[PDB]
Amino acid sequence: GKQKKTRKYATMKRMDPSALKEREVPQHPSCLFFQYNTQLGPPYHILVDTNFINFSIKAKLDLVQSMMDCLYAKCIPCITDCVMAEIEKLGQKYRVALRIAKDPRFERLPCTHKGTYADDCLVQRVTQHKCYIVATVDRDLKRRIRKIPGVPIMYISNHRYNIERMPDDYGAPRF
Amino acid sequence: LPPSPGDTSYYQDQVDDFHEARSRAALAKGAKRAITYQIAKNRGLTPRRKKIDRNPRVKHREKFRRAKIRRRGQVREVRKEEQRYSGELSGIRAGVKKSIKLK
Amino acid sequence: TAQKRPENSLLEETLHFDHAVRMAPVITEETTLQLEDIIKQRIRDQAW
Amino acid sequence: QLIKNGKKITAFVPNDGCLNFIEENDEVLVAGFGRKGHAVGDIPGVRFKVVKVANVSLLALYKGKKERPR
Amino acid sequence: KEHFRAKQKEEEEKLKRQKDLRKKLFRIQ
Amino acid sequence: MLRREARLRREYLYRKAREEAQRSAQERKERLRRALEENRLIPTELRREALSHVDDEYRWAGVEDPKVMITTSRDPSSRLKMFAKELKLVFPGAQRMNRGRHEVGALVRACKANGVTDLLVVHEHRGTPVGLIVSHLPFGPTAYFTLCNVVMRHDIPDLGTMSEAKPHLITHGFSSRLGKRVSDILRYLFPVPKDDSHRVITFANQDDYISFRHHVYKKTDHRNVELTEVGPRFELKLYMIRLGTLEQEATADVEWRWHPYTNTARKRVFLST
Amino acid sequence: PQGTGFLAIQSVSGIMPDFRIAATGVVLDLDKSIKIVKKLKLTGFPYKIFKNTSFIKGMFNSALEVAKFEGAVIRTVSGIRGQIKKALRAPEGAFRAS
Ligand SMILES: [Mg+2]
Ligand SMILES: [Mg+2]
Ligand SMILES: [Mg+2]
Ligand SMILES: [Mg+2]
Ligand SMILES: [Mg+2]
Ligand SMILES: [Zn+2]
Repeated sequence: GKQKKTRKYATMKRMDPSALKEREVPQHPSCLFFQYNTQLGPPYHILVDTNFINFSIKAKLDLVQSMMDCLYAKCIPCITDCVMAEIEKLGQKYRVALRIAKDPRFERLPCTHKGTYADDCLVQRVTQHKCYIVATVDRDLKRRIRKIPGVPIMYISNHRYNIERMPDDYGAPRF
Repeated sequence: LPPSPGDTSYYQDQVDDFHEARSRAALAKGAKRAITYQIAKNRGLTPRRKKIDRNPRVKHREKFRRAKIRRRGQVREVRKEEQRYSGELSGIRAGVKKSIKLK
Repeated sequence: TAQKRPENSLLEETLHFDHAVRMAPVITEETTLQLEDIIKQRIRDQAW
Repeated sequence: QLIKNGKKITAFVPNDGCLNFIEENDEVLVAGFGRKGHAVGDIPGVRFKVVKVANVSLLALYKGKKERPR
Repeated sequence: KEHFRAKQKEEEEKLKRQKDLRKKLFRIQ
Repeated sequence: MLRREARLRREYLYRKAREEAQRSAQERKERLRRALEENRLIPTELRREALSHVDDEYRWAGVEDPKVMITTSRDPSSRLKMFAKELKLVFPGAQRMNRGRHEVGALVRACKANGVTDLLVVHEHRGTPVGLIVSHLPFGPTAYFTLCNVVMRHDIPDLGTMSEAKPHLITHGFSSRLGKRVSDILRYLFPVPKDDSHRVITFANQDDYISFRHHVYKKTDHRNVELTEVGPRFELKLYMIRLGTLEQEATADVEWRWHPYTNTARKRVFLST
Repeated sequence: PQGTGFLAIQSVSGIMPDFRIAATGVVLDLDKSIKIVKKLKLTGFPYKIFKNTSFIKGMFNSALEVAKFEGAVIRTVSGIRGQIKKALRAPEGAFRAS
């Protein structure tokens, strides 16, 4: 369809000594013990990407239940305004994903950005706070997150959820 | 459009530039026989290792001690006011900004 | 060194050593005959 | 030359100086090599290595822990 | 200087297999 | 002419530099390609490296005859004066000039002013010629030779007089790129001959030693030709080529030089492949 | 015959506390000539220096000695490589080297 054609078109276009010395050097976060995140706690806040929701529907996986199976802990999925906007732009064909996203257990958090691009918004939140887990199946987004220290990545492998850089994985699939 | 008058290419072509670059680089450059301990334990050519490697528990103890030293470069350790405040004991830098921007 | 050795001792010792460069060629009649044969052929073929 | 089938193959000796322990017409044990790949400075197309001579491991002979029986 | 060398060592490791080395040399050719 | 000559030199060196760069690129591509096609092994140094044919100075060889000047070192010996006299007869149209208290740079400026194409200088040791320098005057290359086995016509009695006609040229044994470069310098010293000329001058390369032979042939009958050797006989060994004139040792670059202290210098040759 | 082992002892008489077997090996080859060689270095010192060319004394004691070794490869302790060129006249063994 031309929805497919417009999508591939969009993705193609996507790619003196007296003066005081001043410089912005952000401080290393105190939460991290080298590469280990100590303040990441058993209540996990997980930032869900838009394509993560759709592939969970294809794999017949409930969102909250499958995350609990992976971690054996209480998990709080989080939805940004950027991600919610992209689901709405998909249309009536993706109405099932839209209903799932508006779930009272989910955490609805605001964002005041310029633009709707949700990969940029999710990277910015990761840089600021270091308390989230990122759940996505997008490959280039996962490459960007891997450059940021102390942030685990949740993804779908076979018909189960999997986690990437988390020491307290416990009930996670083996290879 | 021609370049700026101060530029050397304003009055030099590629031939002059080739020769001047070479010249600039050159100028800028200027009754019982018991067996011995060696026989009893045929150690042979075994790599020599430090005494710390002998005990794995104390080897891990030194690794933790060094790791806290290396962490001091990244992050500042919390300390109490066990003496009356008398200054920083180092400089106060006024141009370095460590805050995290929220956007 | 030369002090420890007797006079002219190495002429009978037959030691082994390395020569630095290739020696100059020696001229003989056989080389002359071979070289003139090359000239004669090119005269016959008119190859200049 | 393998005793079982008579084929002639080329194998690696692990280290130079283990060649001194091996003589001609000796009996050696051969294992596979190179399924993972070939390192820098290794000749491609050789898929075997020498492990034992006279049922003694080459590392034990090299380290001076055992002597080769004749 | 040591930091610069260690970065190149990772690239040297990033093609240390025999087939990997022959891979680029056809590609650079 | 100080300003004009400097401009022509710079553009000549500029064009020469570009030609060398593009040829060096070809060798790196060629040597890299043949190595993998063999598939034998990859040298580690090869891994580190991977990760206007006609010479510019010889515009005017065919249009006009060359003009050759021959001189010697200061205070020449008796036999050196004979050798320079014989070389004049070998080269058609050559001239021989007395070297008095003439500065080397003063000779070059006079030769350039009067349109002399090439300049030859010969040295001697105990009355036997030992060195020869060939210079192409309009900022052409300078080649340095050493002489090995010199036999003069003056030594040989009752030879007579030579034909002095324009001779045919034979070049043999020069196969490498340097050998092609060397044979060009020797060949352009001579004018274009006639088809019916019976004078032959030969340059034969054998293990980096060049033999000079001079002959005249007569055809008594078909398929049989008789050779009578005339003229001087000597060997040449190149050891240096410089881009500038012989007034420019201290500034000219070295195109090629012989390195005898190299670990493999003994078993290597450069004029043949 | 080749391929037979052998054993080395220093003294069969007397008793010593230590291990008495000195060495072990195998027989490889039989011949009538040994062909074994030893390294011999002839040493000299410079006494007159002209840039690359230097005059060397002490290596030889006569002009006949230098003539036999003309063109031979020589080097310094520092690693600079050279060549023998000709024999001089005033010291009997001195020669010229580049
Ligand atoms: Mg996206
Ligand atoms: Mg223990
Ligand atoms: Mg005079
Ligand atoms: Mg003189
Ligand atoms: Mg005067
Ligand atoms: Zn946003």
